[PDB]
Amino acid sequence: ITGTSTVGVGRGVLGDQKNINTTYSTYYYLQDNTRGDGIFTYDAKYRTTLPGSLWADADNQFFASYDAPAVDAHYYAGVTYDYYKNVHNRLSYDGNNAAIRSSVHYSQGYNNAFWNGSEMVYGDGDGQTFIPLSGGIDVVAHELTHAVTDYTAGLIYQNESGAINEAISDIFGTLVEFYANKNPDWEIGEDVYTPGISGDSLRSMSDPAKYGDPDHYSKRYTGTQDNGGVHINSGIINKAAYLISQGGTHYGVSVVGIGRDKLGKIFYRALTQYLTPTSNFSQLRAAAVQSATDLYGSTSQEVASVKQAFDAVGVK
Ligand SMILES: O=C(O)CC(=O)N[C@@H](CS)Cc1ccccc1
Ligand SMILES: [Ca+2]
Ligand SMILES: [Ca+2]
Ligand SMILES: [Ca+2]
Ligand SMILES: [Ca+2]
Ligand SMILES: [Zn+2]
Repeated sequence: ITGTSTVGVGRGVLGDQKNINTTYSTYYYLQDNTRGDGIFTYDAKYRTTLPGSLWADADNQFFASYDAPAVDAHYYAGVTYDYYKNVHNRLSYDGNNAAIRSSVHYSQGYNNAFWNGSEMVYGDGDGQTFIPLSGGIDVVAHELTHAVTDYTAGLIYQNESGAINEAISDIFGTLVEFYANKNPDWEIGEDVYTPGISGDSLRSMSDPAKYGDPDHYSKRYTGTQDNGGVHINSGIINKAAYLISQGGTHYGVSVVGIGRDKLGKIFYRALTQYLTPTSNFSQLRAAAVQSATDLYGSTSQEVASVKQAFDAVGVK
């Protein structure tokens, strides 16, 4: 779309009012020219054919219920682009300002969201298990981070490396939730999961076990479903990351917390410089240790909390 950059206003999935970056050319489109090669949001119109139509609105006001999910996918991808740029000096997912695209209203009552190797896709949920998935900033950033991983370490989506891939996405979506200061926590998908039940979430980083996920390597899932438990075993790494940041005693192993920022800096560095497609949990530990050493010194407290955290979850 070639046209004039402007700013529209809308209401998100959660009923919150926000300004969004649009483009004007007869209609107002969901195309933000202010970030890299642009952020583009599409209408999949309850179908599965992608991407669908670039989103067009006649008056630059996005207050209809059908508008909600596009408003949030659009604004949240903006915030995520900004977090990567500002905090890690990464320009978009490929580091070269690749255009970011998302499709909303994908299929009918689709209870998921995913990065497909080329764009982000969000279901509207069935209204009970989930509300439209783009209404959660941790979900949006989890997605975008899979793009980041794809262009860097390239972690294969199965077994150990796949759980690492899932963990990285969970870690960075929570760091983005904190960055935006959007009621942050160490829970995943809380904003959009089971609209009728308060207080739950899909996964927990603080206590993976609360939902049945392992919090220790000895409790790892060895099976076959979920690509070998990519969404299951990610709980062992999530808990490790939560401890480095926040600290605590887990299974009798004490970890002093080094905080969020440092957590993000060590993870980012591990991801972009030391992890490979086939990296396992033990290699992630070596990666994290080496990053923290690069950054803070071998004898640092930082290096100390990273070894403790992994020893707490039985990795190493
Ligand atoms: O695929 C799954 O089992 C759920 C899942 O984690 N899906 C991911 C896509 S890998 C999207 C998501 C993330 C956070 C919260 C909700 C939805
Ligand atoms: Ca309108
Ligand atoms: Ca939250
Ligand atoms: Ca959260
Ligand atoms: Ca809920
Ligand atoms: Zn994922």
